[PDB]
Amino acid sequence: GSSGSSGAEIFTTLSCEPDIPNPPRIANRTKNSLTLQWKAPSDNGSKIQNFVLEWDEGKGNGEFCQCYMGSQKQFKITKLSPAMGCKFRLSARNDYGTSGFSEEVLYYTSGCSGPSSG
Repeated sequence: GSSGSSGAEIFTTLSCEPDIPNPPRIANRTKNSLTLQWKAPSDNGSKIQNFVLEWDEGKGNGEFCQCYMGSQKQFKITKLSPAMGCKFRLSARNDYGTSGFSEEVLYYTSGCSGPSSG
């Protein structure tokens, strides 16, 4: 932790791309499936049209491709394999355009598991 507080004197509105939304978390992952859930950022300027999710199809090369694009904030990617590291990224796009993409997140489908440190 570290001291952190903001507070700028009122100012005129801003008409530009929205702020980068937080990265999607895991709510349920299987050997052949992966469930991800994310929230909505701060709508500033214009209501966000839809969300644009991307992933490297769990290949491990570094090529992100449109996986899901819509309003919903939850998508379960089925037809996967166990022990397959796959990355993802969330981004909001409004009348203006798609805002910066969240921080690349790396996940690994269910699989091997051991005891808890104790």
